[PDB]
Amino acid sequence: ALETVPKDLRHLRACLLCSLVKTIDQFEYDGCDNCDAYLQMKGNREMVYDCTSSSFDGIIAMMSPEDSWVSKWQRVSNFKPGVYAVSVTGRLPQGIVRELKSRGVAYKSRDTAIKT
Amino acid sequence: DPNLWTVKCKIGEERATAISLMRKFIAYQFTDTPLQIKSVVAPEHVKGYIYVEAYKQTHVKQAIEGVGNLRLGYWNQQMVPIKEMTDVLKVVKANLKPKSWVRLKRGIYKDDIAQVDYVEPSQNTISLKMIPRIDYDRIKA
Ligand SMILES: [Zn+2]
Repeated sequence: ALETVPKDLRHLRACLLCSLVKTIDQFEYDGCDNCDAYLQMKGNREMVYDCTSSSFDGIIAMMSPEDSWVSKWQRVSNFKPGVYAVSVTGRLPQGIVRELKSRGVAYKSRDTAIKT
Repeated sequence: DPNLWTVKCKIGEERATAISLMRKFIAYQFTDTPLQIKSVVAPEHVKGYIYVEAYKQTHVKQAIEGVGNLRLGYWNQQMVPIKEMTDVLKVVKANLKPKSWVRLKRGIYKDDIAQVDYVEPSQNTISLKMIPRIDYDRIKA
C-alpha cells in the first residue's frame, strides 16, 4: 500500500521484531503494521524511540513473502509486504520483552549480521 | 527457487532507485502489465550497482522499461551462481552504539580515534570524547 512505503529518505527508523523500515512521520501516525496490538505503537513518540532503533543497514523490497527464498531465510513470510531490512542492531529492554512471551509472541534476534 | 539477477546502476543512487521501483510496483500492480519481480537487494557497503530477484531474464528486462536511471544496465543481464545467494545479505561489523570508539574526518582531530559518550535522540548531534591538542595559545599570534 501507499501508507507503508517511505515518504522521505531522511529520518528513517526500523523495528526490531519484523524489521519494518519506514519514515518517522509514518511511525508516529501509523506505526508498526505487522505488530500493533502486541506492541501499542500508534499514538505516541516515546515508545517509537524505546523499541525502534536507527542502528540498521540494508534494504530489501519485499513484495511476495509467500514465494521468496529471502523471506524464508529472514523468517518474514507471515508478514505484510513492505520495505524491510537484513540487519537491525539492538535489543529491547527487560520491561517489554517479558510480556511478549506471556501473550504468545516469540522474541527473536533479527540481527543476522556477524560480529568481527 | 527463484533466481537473483544483477543490473548496473549509477554510483551514489541506490536508495532512490529502490524507492522509485517500489513506487512503480505499487502504482502498476492492479493493471494489465504487472511486475513479476520478487525483491531487490541494495547493500550499503556496495555502491555502483543493485540486485534483483526473478526467475527469467525477460521478467526484469521488461520490468525496468521506461526508467531513466537503469538505462545504462539494460543491454546486459548477468547471472550469478546459486552459491552467491547468501553472501550478499552478510554484513561485517547501523554502527551506532554508545560507549564505542569512532574516528573523525573533518575538524582538526583528523585520523584520530575517539570514544562516544551520549547520543541525542534528535539524530542531529552526538557527543564525543577526545584529548585536546591545542597549544593553549602560546605559539600562535
Ligand atoms: Zn516489527
